[PDB]
Amino acid sequence: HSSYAHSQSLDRLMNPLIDQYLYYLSRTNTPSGTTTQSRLQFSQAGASDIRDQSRNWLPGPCYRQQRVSKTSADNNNSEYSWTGATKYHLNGRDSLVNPGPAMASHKDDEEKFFPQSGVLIFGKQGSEKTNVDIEKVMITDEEEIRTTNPVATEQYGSVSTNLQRGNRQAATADVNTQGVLPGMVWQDRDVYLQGPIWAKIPHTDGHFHP
Amino acid sequence: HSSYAHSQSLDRLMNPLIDQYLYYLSRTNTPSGTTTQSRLQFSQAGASDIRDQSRNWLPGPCYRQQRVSKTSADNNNSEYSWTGATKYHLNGRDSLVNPGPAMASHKDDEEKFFPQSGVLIFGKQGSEKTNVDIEKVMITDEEEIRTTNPVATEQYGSVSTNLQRGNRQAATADVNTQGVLPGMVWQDRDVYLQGPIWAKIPHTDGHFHP
Amino acid sequence: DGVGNSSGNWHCDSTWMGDRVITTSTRTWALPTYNNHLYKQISSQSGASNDNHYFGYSTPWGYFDFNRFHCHFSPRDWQRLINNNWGFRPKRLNFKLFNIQVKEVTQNDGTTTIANNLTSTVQVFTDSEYQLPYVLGSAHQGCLPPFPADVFMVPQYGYLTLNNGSQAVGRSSFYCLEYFPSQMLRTGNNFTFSYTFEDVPFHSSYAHSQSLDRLMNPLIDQYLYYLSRTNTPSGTTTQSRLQFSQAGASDIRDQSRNWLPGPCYRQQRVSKTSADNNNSEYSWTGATKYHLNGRDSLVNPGPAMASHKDDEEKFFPQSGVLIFGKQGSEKTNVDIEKVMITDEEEIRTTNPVATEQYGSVSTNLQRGNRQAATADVNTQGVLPGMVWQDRDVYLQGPIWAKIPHTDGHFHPSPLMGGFGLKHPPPQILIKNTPVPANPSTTFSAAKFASFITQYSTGQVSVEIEWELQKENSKRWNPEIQYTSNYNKSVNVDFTVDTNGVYSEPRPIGTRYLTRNL
Amino acid sequence: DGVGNSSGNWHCDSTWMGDRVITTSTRTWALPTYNNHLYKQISSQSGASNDNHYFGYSTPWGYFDFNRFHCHFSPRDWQRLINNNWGFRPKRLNFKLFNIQVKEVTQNDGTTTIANNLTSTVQVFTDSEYQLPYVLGSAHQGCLPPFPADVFMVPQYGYLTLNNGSQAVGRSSFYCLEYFPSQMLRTGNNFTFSYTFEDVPFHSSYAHSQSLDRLMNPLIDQYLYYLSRTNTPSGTTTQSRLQFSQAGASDIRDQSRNWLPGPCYRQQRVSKTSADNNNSEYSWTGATKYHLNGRDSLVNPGPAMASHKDDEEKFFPQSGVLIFGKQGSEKTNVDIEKVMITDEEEIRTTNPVATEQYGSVSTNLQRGNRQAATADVNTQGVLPGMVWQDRDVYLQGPIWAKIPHTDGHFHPSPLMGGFGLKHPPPQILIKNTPVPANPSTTFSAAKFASFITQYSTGQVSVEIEWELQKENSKRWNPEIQYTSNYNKSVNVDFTVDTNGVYSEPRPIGTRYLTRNL
Amino acid sequence: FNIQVKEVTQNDGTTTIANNLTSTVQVFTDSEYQLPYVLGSAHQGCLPPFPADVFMVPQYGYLTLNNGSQAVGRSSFYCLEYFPSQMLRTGNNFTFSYTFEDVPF
Amino acid sequence: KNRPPIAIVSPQFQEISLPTTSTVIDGSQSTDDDKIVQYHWEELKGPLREEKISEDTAILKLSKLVPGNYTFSLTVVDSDGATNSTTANLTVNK
Repeated sequence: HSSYAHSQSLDRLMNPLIDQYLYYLSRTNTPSGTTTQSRLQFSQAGASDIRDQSRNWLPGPCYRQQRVSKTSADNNNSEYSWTGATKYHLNGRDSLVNPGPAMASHKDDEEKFFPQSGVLIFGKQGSEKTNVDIEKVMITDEEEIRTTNPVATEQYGSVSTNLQRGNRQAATADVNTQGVLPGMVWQDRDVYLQGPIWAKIPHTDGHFHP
Repeated sequence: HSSYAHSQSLDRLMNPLIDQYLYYLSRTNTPSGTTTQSRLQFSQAGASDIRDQSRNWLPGPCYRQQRVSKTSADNNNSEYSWTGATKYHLNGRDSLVNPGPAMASHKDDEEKFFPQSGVLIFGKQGSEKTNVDIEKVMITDEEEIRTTNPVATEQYGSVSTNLQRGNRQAATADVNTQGVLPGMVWQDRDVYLQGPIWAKIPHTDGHFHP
Repeated sequence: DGVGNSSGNWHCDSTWMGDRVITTSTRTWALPTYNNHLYKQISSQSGASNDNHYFGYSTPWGYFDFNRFHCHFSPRDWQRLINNNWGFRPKRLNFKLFNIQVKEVTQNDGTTTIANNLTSTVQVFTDSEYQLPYVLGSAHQGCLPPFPADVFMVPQYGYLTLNNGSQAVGRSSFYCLEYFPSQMLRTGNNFTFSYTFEDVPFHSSYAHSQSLDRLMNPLIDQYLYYLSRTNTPSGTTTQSRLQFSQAGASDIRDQSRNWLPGPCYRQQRVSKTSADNNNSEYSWTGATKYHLNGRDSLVNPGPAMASHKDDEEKFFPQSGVLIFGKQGSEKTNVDIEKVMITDEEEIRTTNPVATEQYGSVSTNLQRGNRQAATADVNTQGVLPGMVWQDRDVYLQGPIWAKIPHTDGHFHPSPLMGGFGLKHPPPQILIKNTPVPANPSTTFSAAKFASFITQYSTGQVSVEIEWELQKENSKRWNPEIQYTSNYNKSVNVDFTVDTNGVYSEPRPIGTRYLTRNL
Repeated sequence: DGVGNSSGNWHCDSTWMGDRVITTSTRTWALPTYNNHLYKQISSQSGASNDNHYFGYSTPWGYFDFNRFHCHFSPRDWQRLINNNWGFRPKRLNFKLFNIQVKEVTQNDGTTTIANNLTSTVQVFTDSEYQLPYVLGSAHQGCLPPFPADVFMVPQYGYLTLNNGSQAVGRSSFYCLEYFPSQMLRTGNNFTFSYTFEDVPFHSSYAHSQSLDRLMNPLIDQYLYYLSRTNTPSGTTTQSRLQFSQAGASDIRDQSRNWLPGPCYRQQRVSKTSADNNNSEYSWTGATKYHLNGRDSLVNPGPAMASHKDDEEKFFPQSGVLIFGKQGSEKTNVDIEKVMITDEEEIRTTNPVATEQYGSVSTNLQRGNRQAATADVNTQGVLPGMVWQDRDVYLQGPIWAKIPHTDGHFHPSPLMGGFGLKHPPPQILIKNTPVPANPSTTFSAAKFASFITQYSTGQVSVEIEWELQKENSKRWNPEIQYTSNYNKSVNVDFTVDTNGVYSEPRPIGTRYLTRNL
Repeated sequence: FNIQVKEVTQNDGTTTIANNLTSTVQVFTDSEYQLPYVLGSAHQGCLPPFPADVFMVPQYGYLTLNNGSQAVGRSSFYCLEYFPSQMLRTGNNFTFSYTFEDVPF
Repeated sequence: KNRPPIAIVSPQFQEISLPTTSTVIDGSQSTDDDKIVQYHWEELKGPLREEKISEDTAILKLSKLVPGNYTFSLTVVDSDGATNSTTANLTVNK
């Protein structure tokens, strides 16, 4: 079991001092004084444009949860518990995933937010069986796998939808479910002092990363 | 080859008698007489709320087919054969998947429904080469892998699309293509007395679950 | 050894054996003093965007990089590799530093006088336990030159750490590289080590002579039935008969099989022609931009997909293709004729086109009143039954990359192409030992700030042994091979100019031979 | 060996074994010419006070000092030491001088030209018989730097002798250090020796989880009787009944035992807050000032006592605590925010608070007319039944000190903390050999006064083996450990700045684990 | 030795004491000195002076660090079931030997 | 000491012709010495009756633009608070 955090993120694995020898999407027009003329320019990225030098590896798979606040004021005044759930569907009946795939609970400096059914929630001493408040529970945290796993309450990415030409624009999408692609690395879910130790792998024909 | 069905489903792999020690999404408001106040409550699930206790494992991948009825009355009066097909795209030309990934043919107690190009269809004796009726063919069935594989004519799930706050609501999606995530287990397609025995794996760099 | 004795010879050769090739290179390097012998915290304190913040350290150390294929292969030896072999992989390497000369320089009235410094050392160690940040495999400049007569400058070592904006975190590591045992080398001394590659798969240096959707006999029909027709022409109306057919030749698109194409992550389509592109700034706004820790990052190039479909060669994915440069191309904002866009048109057989959909899954549950509506699959994760190819390697692309030490990783091929290695060839770190200048004759507890300005030079040798995978084809007609144009030209390709400048005219891939699926 | 051959390698590492850690360090030094190769009588002839008079000699010799814990331990390796071990002690060391370069400098019209001098030597010897004054252990500057990339200057050796004011005495010794056999070292030569530490006790790197006055069962009473009450409430008056009680829980202060707290020597109490201190010059007038040979001397820090009591963290003893400095803090009159005051709050269990009394003994013999009057014990020598702890060691405090060769010594722990050694690691003395300038062609019986101005530089290695004492605790709840703050900050602690300056933010002690009394 | 476990019953204010032959009694020694050493504080509940007297075994308890009546983070808690203890029914017995160090007379 | 958060916008002139009335303005180019937490887009000029998409992101998405002259204002907020505002001009000709 990986009992280490990562001291580096997946998108920061390179030398800032040295540029790359590859070229990327720098600019697709020119400021020509008044108009543009679509020159299709290309650049290198070492430091100043560090987001679009890219590499051999991708973040792990996703399955998007809702975002629920610790603060009761920043949550909705509706019954979005089951209606806003993640609910995998099997043999004509739905079932909450709880917690589902291992993803980060939240992004940088948003600690009051947690995925709706993506985090193990233990209890305090003497907490009742049903309908206990937010101070009677202990929500765990998966903020150490922000380096390789996506944030559970957010998108994986934004793939393209159209084929751009001279009249219409390029339109993207919102990748909310991403299956495993080649080149993905990820971390499993953290183990806890009061969480489980093992589980039986079901005797099936197919199973991936058990 | 797995020549066994499963006597248990993937979402029913636990003890009904014993609750879990985790907490989940129970309720996101209170009935306060007239209004709500967004308390963000948490519960345990053993028996009465069995859909949203969840575990270590997910169902297999999907690629959604259309649903065609055995009964000719419950089908459409249009030419939805190729226009409603599943049609993977390769080198600028389309190709029906037929049958594609191993999924369940139908859900519980809907036996008159079959995926459009997701099931091997053999023939009877003396059936002609082209344009034969529904009684001249023998449609197979993959109803034994309803325990781990999704239904082919249905969604995989419903991921989130937005980031909810006090004014707008949480909106979900409809997962129609799900690639393989870590934690997925699945079954392969059934073999038949008149189906094929083997196939050559193509000599490629990459292949997953051949 | 001594001062007037050479500590090594020039070995720059390649020997071809029955299933081996041992490419030996030798270059002349020059190592300056970086940061004036200081470790410097560096960050985005000078106003960067949210995606552009970093935090790290710059070291006084140089590092040797040879993670390019032209560092080891001449264009002739690369041509012998790619026209005769279905595969190759590295087996072992051997590294040498020798003939090390430390030169000191003096500020003699604006006229710099360079003299020897025979008693000054140069510290060298290897990160053989992988306990420093592994900067290599991020495709940086400063490798060995392609042409063996060129003297190169050793790049400065530096790494990034965890950052929350431009600030740091408590989990951020600082590495002093003098806390490592390093061999100290005067003139006459030399440095060697050997390294053995792990059992990596062969790189597929073959195209496919068959596509994934054309893997069957046209002469023979199938025994399965499919979706032929869902109504009847009944003269005037329809009656939804739900018909079924067989497909051998005439309806070849919807007989289907055991295997699916590889995964996708859709890029935009940008034309080579400037007229067929948009007049807008769709560079970052139309990008592919994976999202991680609240900050976006271009995928560049991302998963291995085909660059374009049949007979559309003027189109390329926006950030899905490695883009090298020509000779003398500037660092920023160079035009389309100053770059060389590579091409992944050989994996059209198994990988999807990057600028297009994967497929069209269903969205609804059709009944007698509403119609079946499909979707547009733009991100497809890996399903069971998928086969795919990795990205092509190039003569000037990278060779390996370190697989990150994580719990989970799937198909660890580097997305810029190459060999995924859990234990890559180690970092070779080099640094001039600080020689202080004249100290005061009274004691001062402060650190030294005045040093003799000096640099070092020497020769470096790398010797990688490669294992070949020979073709065993029963193909009758001849195969496509990389050839040189045998017509008259001003300059011969992959040679020097009249000014003595070496250049590479085009990216040479490695998929020229063919194998069946 | 020769000129163009290295005489040693850079070894700067720490290897952790089952009960050993071998910390190896390597630094680059620079040795000037001190006193222009002369021995100089120095004294307080230029007007010093009676407590400030000295008499001694300054030598041309440099000395190597590595009597700081940061010379050997990185902040990570110090953290491994203090969070996992109840004790540590040094076992053996190994010292090396190598890669020695002698540089000569020239007065070329205000432009100094520095050249090699390949035939000039450098004299090195060790005081392995302890027959020179042992200057080390007085906590002087000029040790090895904390950060291995820093070049340091070797401190000038000099000693003090007996003095009657600023004048000397007939018993005053003069030591010529050329009357010692010293190894002479050109370039290519190297110097080594090994040293074995004597059997010293382990340093207590544990706090106590129990206090000396709380070492009993609250549930069970004692079978002894004590001073309960010496009268009766008789309605209106008293009658002196002399009553006696038992104490288990409710009267827990006056059940007492076999053991007493350690000795004391009372300091003043100075606040961190400038408002709670006095507006007077109570620095020397309120000092603690031991008196010896008619002259006073601040104790600084004196006996090991607690810095403060419970929940008074803003108070510190006036001269009872080691006070280190921050980076770039000046030599004199720096403010309270430029210094780092250490803390001895872990020995509140056995040692008294330094700013408070030891106790209150009786003064009179009470009878029917006068009352019992107590006292205020401000100096308490060691009584039988006392247990105490020594002073904490720090990452930038000293390691050892020489025990003076005297008839009597009691509990020879150095009062600045560390290991009392009768035979400490010896002084390593180094000096540039005088190379004369151009002599006259006629003979002169006078000594030479004109020398070639030259300095030397090189590398120095120290390798101390330490013996660890592992924790064997049955404590249930987790223990207090030294951690880094894992929040966002501008600079990572114990790293370099943007200018490349290493700093230490705070003093790290060694008492983090706990053991029972 | 000769360990007898007796169970008592609340039979209408009349306590009936019976044997419990299958009940155990846990015994261990702090032979590594990794609990607080309460002995030597001169407490009651030792062996009686006169051999015919039956005594009651004292309850074990210890003190820790305190800042007033509150605790400190350095305060240790010891679960004594986290020690290997010999379990003793009737018929079982417990022994150990101990050797004093060289103390002065 | 954070200065403000210096904001800059993807081009200030975005000439559009009918029928394709859909543009994208970006504020990912906005820089600061630390991370920008809050983004804010606000329409200043232009005709009415347009639905808005993602007013609280760094990237604008617009659809069904009535032809006119729109003016927007990118507003960034520092952590902790310091506010800079720049504008961007639209022109939708027929």
